[PDB]
Amino acid sequence: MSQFIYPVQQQPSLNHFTDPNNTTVFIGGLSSLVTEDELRAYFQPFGTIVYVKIPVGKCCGFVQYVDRLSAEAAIAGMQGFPIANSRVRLSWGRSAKQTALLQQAMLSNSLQVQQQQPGLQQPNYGYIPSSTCEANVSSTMLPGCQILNYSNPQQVIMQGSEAVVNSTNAMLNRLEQGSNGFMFA
Amino acid sequence: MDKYTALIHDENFSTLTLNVSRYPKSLAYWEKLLNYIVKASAPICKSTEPQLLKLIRCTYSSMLNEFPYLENYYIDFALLEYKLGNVSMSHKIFQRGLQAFNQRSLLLWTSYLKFCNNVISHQKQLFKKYETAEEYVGLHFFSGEFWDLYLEQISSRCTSSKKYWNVLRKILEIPLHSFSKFYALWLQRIDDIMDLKQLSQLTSKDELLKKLKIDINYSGRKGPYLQDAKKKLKKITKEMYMVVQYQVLEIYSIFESKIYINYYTSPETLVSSDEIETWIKYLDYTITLQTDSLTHLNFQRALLPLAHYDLVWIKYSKWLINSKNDLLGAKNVLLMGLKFSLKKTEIIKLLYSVICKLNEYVLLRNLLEKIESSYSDNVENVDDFEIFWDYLQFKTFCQNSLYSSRYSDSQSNGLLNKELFDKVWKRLSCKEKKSGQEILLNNLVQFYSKDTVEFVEKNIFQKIIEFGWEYYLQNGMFWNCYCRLIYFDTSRSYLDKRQYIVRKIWPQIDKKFAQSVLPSLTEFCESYFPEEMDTLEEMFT
Amino acid sequence: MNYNLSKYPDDVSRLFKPRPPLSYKRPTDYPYAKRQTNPNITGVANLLST
RNA sequence: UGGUAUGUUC
RNA sequence: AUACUUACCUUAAGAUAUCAGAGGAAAGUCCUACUGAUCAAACAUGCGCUUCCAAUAGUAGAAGGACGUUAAGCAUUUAUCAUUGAACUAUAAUUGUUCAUUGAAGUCAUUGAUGCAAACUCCUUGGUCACACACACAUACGGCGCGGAAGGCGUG
Repeated sequence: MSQFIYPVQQQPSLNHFTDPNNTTVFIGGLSSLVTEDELRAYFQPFGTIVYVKIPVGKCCGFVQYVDRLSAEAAIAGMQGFPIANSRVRLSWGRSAKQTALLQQAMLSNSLQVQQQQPGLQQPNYGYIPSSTCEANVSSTMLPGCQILNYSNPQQVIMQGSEAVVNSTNAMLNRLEQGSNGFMFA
Repeated sequence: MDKYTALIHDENFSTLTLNVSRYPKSLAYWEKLLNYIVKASAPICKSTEPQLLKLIRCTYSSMLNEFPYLENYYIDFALLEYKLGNVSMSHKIFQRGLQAFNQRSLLLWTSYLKFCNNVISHQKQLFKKYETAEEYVGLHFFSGEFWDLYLEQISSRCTSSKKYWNVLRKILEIPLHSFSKFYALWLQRIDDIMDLKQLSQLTSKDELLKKLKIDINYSGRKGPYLQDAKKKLKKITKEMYMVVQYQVLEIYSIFESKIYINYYTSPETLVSSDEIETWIKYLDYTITLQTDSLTHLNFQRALLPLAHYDLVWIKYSKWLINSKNDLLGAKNVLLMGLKFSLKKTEIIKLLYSVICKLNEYVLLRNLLEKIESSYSDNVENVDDFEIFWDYLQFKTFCQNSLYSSRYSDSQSNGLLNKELFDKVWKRLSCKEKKSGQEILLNNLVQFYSKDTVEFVEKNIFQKIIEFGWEYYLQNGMFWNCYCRLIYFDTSRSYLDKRQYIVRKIWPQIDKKFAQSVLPSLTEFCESYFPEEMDTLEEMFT
Repeated sequence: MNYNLSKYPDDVSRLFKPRPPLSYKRPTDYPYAKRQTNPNITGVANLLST
């Protein structure tokens, strides 16, 4: 036979660490004084967030981004940052239903098998990953512009030129209003 | 008539030329126009019409000004100029094409060296071109074909054969896609060693004696001593292979399996989101590894599918700013990114701030003059507000620094300068056609001094009152900004400002507008005047 | 050597791979237009007297 | 009385 | 392989050592397992012929390379032509000097080229033979061990 052959390798068995599609972030070490909106305000600018939830009393939370890129920017950006006087340990975690399935498999100790988080269905042309929109469009769809984006919660909206106004506009709102106390987050 | 005039009186040449001239950036028009010109020369020879050849050279060179990253057409214009006979112009076309890519391109270096081989005929200089090519493009993941070119030139030309070992030992450490082939060449080329002195080809004498315990000057029976030596060097190669195989299989499995498009297409092509994500992650990996030749090569290698986006022009600029500590480098990256990218607003913002850090304010004045000149001295009327607002902030910085202040306590008059205030009023006067009205009011509010508050109150608040513009009067943010202008005056006392807001301002707004104004105005009132919150509620019900 | 103008197959024509191209050296003789034997061959009649 | 070459048939 | 089909060809002549002598088919020709002399080739074979054939008692050396490194070594020297405008020096049509414009060609090089010189590293090649570790020589030097390489000369 020939001296050059293609390499072959074993699969690494699919937990939440070895899933390439996993976009949810386990934040651990939460301070129990921090709400879901206050944590959303921390993890918002890294991407668009499918959902943010905090288990009652369990001193940990989850943030589920839309992209893998956004989530890795989150884990690199906010690692050991003190959210309300307690340093925060970030890692990959699973969802809510997947966690319920792992706990019911942990009681019966039967299998503990995970399944893979869904992917977008490549190729997508409009989407530039890790890019956020806050709120009559005639788009020419030329490439530098961002034709498509995810609506904040959930829907698919086309970004425009006008949105760089709206974010700035909303920004001045939470500099003023949140200063007086009407949103702590 | 000749073949040129038969070409120039063709009906098609008019439409093809004219479509290119209408739509310069669309490139299917340029390719149809160029293919038609070249095909209407049935045989390109040294006697074909010199007017027609001059027309061909003008067409390709203008296309390579419009689209400077098309590698295949730099090669094709060089080969056409070769066929016509002058190898000097083909040299200059290859070097022009290498210059468009900052020397960092594998296809142009590969083709320029396969060309150069035939026509240099000076050996030191031919090899110095391979040593120049290797520092720019030699660490490319697909750069195996370059190293094949360099090794076949060495193995034909050199008589000594030490240069082959010295090149191949370097190639053994690069994590190339085709890394094994050069391991197989080293293994065969070790296996054919026929005595002890040849082992000084591999490394030095002292390293063999000290590290591997081989004596080349061993006099004795030399057969089994040589077999032992070859077994030891085959082991040390096995460990080096094992390292490089880990590198290459990691890079392939995460990143290079995922990228499908490696070449520039046209300013109108889109890239899938998957490839944008893996290019961003693959650049992050490269920046971690800290090989600067390879980081520059990978940014240049990444600009090919997505030159026209701007996320990598920004990213490459940021890497030069904070990881290499180089601001003139980052200015040159962003400045070149103006040429390519279609969006340009985030690049101009970041480039203004890079220049301001580099203390080069005259260049900032020239870029502000070119942006006001690009909109015909009429940036106030631009549809996209981000251009006007970034322009206006940095123009205000230059203007406060250029003209001394007119108001007390050295309070630099930002938007209250007759050059800038006229632009701001001219954009405020369009009322709904333009986009950024509340941001502009909300920054005009921020002056907080008696002389400044009086000017801002009289010129934009009283005047939009007396003109009766319904857009501003029904809008809650107008009244909120006006109350917030007066309330944060450091001059006026508390009873004075509460007296002014409740007694003078709040009657002026119409009662038809209450359903539009009361959400915002309440939000002022509860924030600062809880006591007067009855009065407001009584005034509008 | 991408192509073959010869009758042989490709493997046979790779065997006839030439040496590298010749280097250039400046000439030490006369350029082809300046070559001539002797002109100004002087006359034979001067001998005949003396 | 020949040679080399070509292609078909078996 | 056969066979068949076509297509392309089917030719410069002459000679085989020289000179002299005897014979055969007055001038010449031809020939003589005829005879002298010269020449040339092969093969044997010799010359007190001439030159050359590497430490191991040591880590060398000789011959020839490098299309090898130091090396951007050290020292010199090179990088277009025409047209038009502008300032400019001036004995001057504006000769000199600088800036831009149109056209024409244009090996790459300037880390080059050329001059000089040195160190270092490495390749190929050889009887790395035998007996010796020795007081020689004016006719200056036993050329009086076996081979090998190359020529010079002589004989058969």
